[PDB]
Amino acid sequence: MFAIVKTGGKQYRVEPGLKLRVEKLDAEPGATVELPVLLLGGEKTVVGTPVVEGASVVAEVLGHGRGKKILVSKFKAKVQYRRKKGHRQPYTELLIKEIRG
Amino acid sequence: PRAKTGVVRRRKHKKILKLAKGYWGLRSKSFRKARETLFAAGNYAYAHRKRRKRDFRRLWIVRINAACRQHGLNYSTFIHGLKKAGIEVDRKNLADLAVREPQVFAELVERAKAAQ
Amino acid sequence: MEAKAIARYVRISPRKVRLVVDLIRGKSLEEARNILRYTNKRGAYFVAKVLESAAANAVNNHDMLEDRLYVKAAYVDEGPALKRVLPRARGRADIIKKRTSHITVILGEKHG
Amino acid sequence: MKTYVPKQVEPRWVLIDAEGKTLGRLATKIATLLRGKHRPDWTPNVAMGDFVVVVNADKIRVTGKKLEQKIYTRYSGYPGGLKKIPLEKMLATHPERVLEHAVKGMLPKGPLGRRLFKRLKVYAGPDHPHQAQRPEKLEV
Amino acid sequence: AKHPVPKKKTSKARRDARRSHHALTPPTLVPCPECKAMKPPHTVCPECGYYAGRKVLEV
Amino acid sequence: RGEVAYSGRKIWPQKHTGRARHGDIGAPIFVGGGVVFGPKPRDYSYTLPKKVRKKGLAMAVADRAREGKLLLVEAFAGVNGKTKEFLAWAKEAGLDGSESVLLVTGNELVRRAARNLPWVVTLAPEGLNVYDIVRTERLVMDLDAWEVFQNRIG
RNA sequence: CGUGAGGGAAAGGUGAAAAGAACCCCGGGAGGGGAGUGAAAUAGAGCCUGAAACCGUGGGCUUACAAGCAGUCACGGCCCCGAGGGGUUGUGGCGUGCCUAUUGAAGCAUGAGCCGGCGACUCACGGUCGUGGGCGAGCUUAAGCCGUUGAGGCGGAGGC
RNA sequence: GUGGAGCCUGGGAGUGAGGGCGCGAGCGAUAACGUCCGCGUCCGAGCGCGGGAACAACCGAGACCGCCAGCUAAGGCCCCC
RNA sequence: GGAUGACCCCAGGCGGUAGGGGAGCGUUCCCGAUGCCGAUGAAGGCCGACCCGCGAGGGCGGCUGGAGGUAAGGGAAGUGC
Ligand SMILES: [Mg+2]
Ligand SMILES: [Mg+2]
Ligand SMILES: [Mg+2]
Ligand SMILES: [Mg+2]
Ligand SMILES: [Mg+2]
Ligand SMILES: [Mg+2]
Ligand SMILES: [Mg+2]
Ligand SMILES: [Mg+2]
Ligand SMILES: [Mg+2]
Ligand SMILES: [Mg+2]
Ligand SMILES: [Mg+2]
Ligand SMILES: [Mg+2]
Ligand SMILES: [Mg+2]
Ligand SMILES: [Mg+2]
Ligand SMILES: [Mg+2]
Ligand SMILES: [Mg+2]
Ligand SMILES: [Mg+2]
Ligand SMILES: [Mg+2]
Ligand SMILES: [Mg+2]
Ligand SMILES: [Mg+2]
Ligand SMILES: [Mg+2]
Ligand SMILES: [Mg+2]
Ligand SMILES: [Mg+2]
Ligand SMILES: [Mg+2]
Ligand SMILES: [Mg+2]
Ligand SMILES: [Mg+2]
Ligand SMILES: [Mg+2]
Ligand SMILES: [Mg+2]
Ligand SMILES: [Mg+2]
Ligand SMILES: [Mg+2]
Ligand SMILES: [Mg+2]
Ligand SMILES: [Mg+2]
Ligand SMILES: [Mg+2]
Ligand SMILES: [Mg+2]
Ligand SMILES: [Mg+2]
Ligand SMILES: [Mg+2]
Ligand SMILES: [Mg+2]
Ligand SMILES: [Mg+2]
Ligand SMILES: [Mg+2]
Ligand SMILES: [Mg+2]
Ligand SMILES: [Mg+2]
Ligand SMILES: [Mg+2]
Ligand SMILES: [Mg+2]
Ligand SMILES: [Mg+2]
Ligand SMILES: [Mg+2]
Ligand SMILES: [Mg+2]
Ligand SMILES: [Mg+2]
Ligand SMILES: [Mg+2]
Ligand SMILES: [Mg+2]
Ligand SMILES: [Mg+2]
Ligand SMILES: [Mg+2]
Ligand SMILES: [Mg+2]
Ligand SMILES: [Mg+2]
Ligand SMILES: [Mg+2]
Ligand SMILES: [Mg+2]
Ligand SMILES: [Mg+2]
Ligand SMILES: [Mg+2]
Ligand SMILES: [Mg+2]
Ligand SMILES: [Mg+2]
Ligand SMILES: [Mg+2]
Ligand SMILES: [Mg+2]
Ligand SMILES: [Mg+2]
Ligand SMILES: [Mg+2]
Ligand SMILES: [Mg+2]
Ligand SMILES: [Mg+2]
Ligand SMILES: [Mg+2]
Ligand SMILES: [Mg+2]
Ligand SMILES: [Mg+2]
Ligand SMILES: [Mg+2]
Ligand SMILES: [Mg+2]
Ligand SMILES: [Mg+2]
Ligand SMILES: [Mg+2]
Ligand SMILES: [Mg+2]
Ligand SMILES: [Mg+2]
Ligand SMILES: [Mg+2]
Ligand SMILES: [Mg+2]
Ligand SMILES: [Mg+2]
Ligand SMILES: [Mg+2]
Ligand SMILES: [Mg+2]
Ligand SMILES: [Mg+2]
Ligand SMILES: [Mg+2]
Ligand SMILES: [Mg+2]
Ligand SMILES: [Mg+2]
Ligand SMILES: [Mg+2]
Ligand SMILES: [Mg+2]
Ligand SMILES: [Mg+2]
Ligand SMILES: [Zn+2]
Repeated sequence: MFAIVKTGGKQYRVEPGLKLRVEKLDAEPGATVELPVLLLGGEKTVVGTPVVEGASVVAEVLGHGRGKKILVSKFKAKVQYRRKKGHRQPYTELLIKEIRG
Repeated sequence: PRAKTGVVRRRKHKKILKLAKGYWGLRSKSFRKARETLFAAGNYAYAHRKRRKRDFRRLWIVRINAACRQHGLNYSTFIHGLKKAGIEVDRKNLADLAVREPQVFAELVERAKAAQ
Repeated sequence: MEAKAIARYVRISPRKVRLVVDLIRGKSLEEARNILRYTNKRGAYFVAKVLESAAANAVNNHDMLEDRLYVKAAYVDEGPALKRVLPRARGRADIIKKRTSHITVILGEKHG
Repeated sequence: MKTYVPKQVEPRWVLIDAEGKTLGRLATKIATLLRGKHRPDWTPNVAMGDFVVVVNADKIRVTGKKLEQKIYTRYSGYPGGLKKIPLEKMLATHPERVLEHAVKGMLPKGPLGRRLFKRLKVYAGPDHPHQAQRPEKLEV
Repeated sequence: AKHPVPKKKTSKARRDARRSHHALTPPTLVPCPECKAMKPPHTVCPECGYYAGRKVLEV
Repeated sequence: RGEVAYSGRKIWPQKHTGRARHGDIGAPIFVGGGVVFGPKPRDYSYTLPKKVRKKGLAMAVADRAREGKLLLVEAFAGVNGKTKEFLAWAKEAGLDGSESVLLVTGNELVRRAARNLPWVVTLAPEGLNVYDIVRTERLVMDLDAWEVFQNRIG
């Protein structure tokens, strides 16, 4: 089995055992959550419209993080406009436990 | 009291030249040409961050459009099938499903032709 | 074991000397001695002496066999410049740089 | 997750009959085959497409008055070196270049763009020497 | 004349590219059939003094 | 640039020298030339309102008075100008030497003794100032000094 | 430097102590290699620290069908440190230096070889706003005199 | 109509070389990347982004940052793309 | 919301030249300091993919270096190329 789930405005394919970083979910570390499923596939194959009724992917949140700092700088020539900005986009690391569905 | 430059300027130049390591000629070794280079780099990265979301979506489409025609419809006709079918699987996973799990992508084709 | 000799402040332009030092790098000692003897270059004299002083060190100081010697390394670093005045036309005075060099030869035992 | 990048493909060999098909309307497809845009795993930065073996490019056909009117141009670098060749004469002299010139200009410019042009191997007459690869005869 | 002048400072890369033809070719030497020493070919041996097989000059 | 030693000659002409334009070498743009807005001798003093320095003097004592670190002594018994005398006296007065003390008394001998103690500042009551008050964790005063303290803040 | 008046530089640092390297080896010497001193000798007198441009040696990656403000985004290969990183860059995408002056510059308009250090909105007195406090129909002292020797107090002339 | 609206008193400015485009006229030749006004606009300062092959001012649209998510605008959908 | 910056929530604004404003980093120096860090290594130099900060910066570790450095909190300028 695999599942296409949607969290943090994006869609990711998940499987039991997989680790991934999605947008920062409001949850306590070590807790578990149900991710809404848009498609199941593998043995069976079920198509969401857009989602599926009794479908949920269980994930345990291992912890939240701050990505590698990305420098975003803007420079406008001949106009003495310079800006330096440091960005660490937060994330949440999840372990996909089981695919109910 | 007198405050000469002392340690300040070189430390700020050592900050910039470190961020310019890998550049060609004086672009990596000269502070001034490292600045003019790191300006351009700082803008290109901000643009190509924006352009990256554009780049992959186009790559996803071309692959989606490729696996569609193996079934007899084009990209445009397929996407509208998914809209009328109500399937919000995005183009990242769509193209992913096209190469790896074509039997699922084949099913998604049926739902698109049947929504017609 | 390695041996080393340096000829510091050799009054000659390093760029001219490296041309000769390139000939002997990685070469066996006797070969280099033969090479340096007939290279038609002012620098061949100096390189030959630093080489002979390094080979002497190996034998005398560092328990290395003369027959087992080769030029493991050799490089010409530039020393201070002797800035001299060259009178040009129209009253202008240029400044000629008469250049020194630090010639290094490093020897090792090539076993065969 | 990240986009699947394919392990190096084993390219396919393709045989097209060019006889009586329109010049630009066959050229544009052969470019798509060369570019590999028919492959679900299409990667824009590697050589991926097929090897398009074309025959009977002498019998390619074109519309209008383009036999007398369309003029392929060559510049030498010397004064007055602007050579003009009507599609007419080029067919009589080097007929394989008509398809090549058309197909080339529809491929990207740059390193990968030229590597793919080396994969198009045009011939006149019904025969081709690449039977060693056994190209799948395509109806396009 | 109007005193031609270099437009831009030549790069380290470019000047070293020019000097890619500047390596000295080692002196070509052959052994002297009398004293075996390395001497230039077609020259009176400077170590023993032989050539053609016979003594020619003092050493 | 006018107080520097160099002369006022224009080193080379204005134009046609192929070199940037300059005047005397006393200009601050030259190494060894003058400095532009570097310091001159200044008088930093200014007349704070007496009623502020008066209120400050009283308030500073008040802060020590609140936290109990104010002690008015009747006199200093066995101290006659020797330091070790004052040491034993501080030991009777609950002044071990772990709190910085402002000693304020009109007696020269008592002042003479504590002078060289690292944890004691000495003062004649006319010299009572809030800085030395705030510096000191404790404050000791002859009742001579307390008397004239009231006089100044009257 | 200038006939002269006159102009007018640069240039400091071994170490606690010379203990400043006897003597041996290559060399004409210079220089070095050992031995020796020293906590330290990349503290050896061309001496504390020893940055940068600059030059060189060695190694990893890469480069001879390739079109470039030199980067950037993506992917792949290789090398290193050990679902992660760092170095390199083959391909694809995108991409008109910095400053200055301009209606407008990548601009074939100004300035800059490069690097290091020096280099430009200050102070005084008055003014006028705002602001932090003291006092309030009042507020405040100036020079000075006294005191301390980084102590403060006096001084009402005068000024608002 | 609660808007980086308006009004009153003050402190601090900078600007007082504009430019293109649409309309309205004038000068010009119902010439000029012409010149001079009126209304508006954009550049100026948005030479940040999409289109227009490329191109300050034409069309689209006012970039706080991140995402390998989605919808559209002008413009596009044979290949380059 | 809690009650006067504790943090939390909801919503909206955040292109920008001349220019006005606000909040901060860093440099020399004074107080704090008859203290404190310091030969088990000061400042400075060389690294770093590590930690913190929007940033300017701060740390932290390794190497060099071989005698100085200086906190919370304030003060003053020959203060950032
Ligand atoms: Mg559920
Ligand atoms: Mg630009
Ligand atoms: Mg501008
Ligand atoms: Mg500028
Ligand atoms: Mg300065
Ligand atoms: Mg460097
Ligand atoms: Mg859709
Ligand atoms: Mg020169
Ligand atoms: Mg292109
Ligand atoms: Mg002539
Ligand atoms: Mg000439
Ligand atoms: Mg080189
Ligand atoms: Mg060259
Ligand atoms: Mg003068
Ligand atoms: Mg005069
Ligand atoms: Mg001039
Ligand atoms: Mg010049
Ligand atoms: Mg001057
Ligand atoms: Mg001078
Ligand atoms: Mg001076
Ligand atoms: Mg004392
Ligand atoms: Mg004290
Ligand atoms: Mg006293
Ligand atoms: Mg003279
Ligand atoms: Mg004279
Ligand atoms: Mg000393
Ligand atoms: Mg000697
Ligand atoms: Mg010893
Ligand atoms: Mg030594
Ligand atoms: Mg030392
Ligand atoms: Mg020294
Ligand atoms: Mg010392
Ligand atoms: Mg060095
Ligand atoms: Mg160095
Ligand atoms: Mg190398
Ligand atoms: Mg070719
Ligand atoms: Mg090649
Ligand atoms: Mg190239
Ligand atoms: Mg890609
Ligand atoms: Mg890697
Ligand atoms: Mg390009
Ligand atoms: Mg101008
Ligand atoms: Mg102009
Ligand atoms: Mg002009
Ligand atoms: Mg140019
Ligand atoms: Mg000009
Ligand atoms: Mg220019
Ligand atoms: Mg001008
Ligand atoms: Mg010059
Ligand atoms: Mg500089
Ligand atoms: Mg001012
Ligand atoms: Mg004022
Ligand atoms: Mg005031
Ligand atoms: Mg008041
Ligand atoms: Mg009064
Ligand atoms: Mg005293
Ligand atoms: Mg307004
Ligand atoms: Mg007003
Ligand atoms: Mg106003
Ligand atoms: Mg005017
Ligand atoms: Mg006007
Ligand atoms: Mg206007
Ligand atoms: Mg119209
Ligand atoms: Mg005009
Ligand atoms: Mg007009
Ligand atoms: Mg302007
Ligand atoms: Mg624009
Ligand atoms: Mg442009
Ligand atoms: Mg465009
Ligand atoms: Mg906005
Ligand atoms: Mg917004
Ligand atoms: Mg759409
Ligand atoms: Mg297409
Ligand atoms: Mg919030
Ligand atoms: Mg917001
Ligand atoms: Mg802005
Ligand atoms: Mg605004
Ligand atoms: Mg200690
Ligand atoms: Mg200091
Ligand atoms: Mg740091
Ligand atoms: Mg250190
Ligand atoms: Mg000392
Ligand atoms: Mg410090
Ligand atoms: Mg301090
Ligand atoms: Mg502080
Ligand atoms: Mg200054
Ligand atoms: Zn012989």
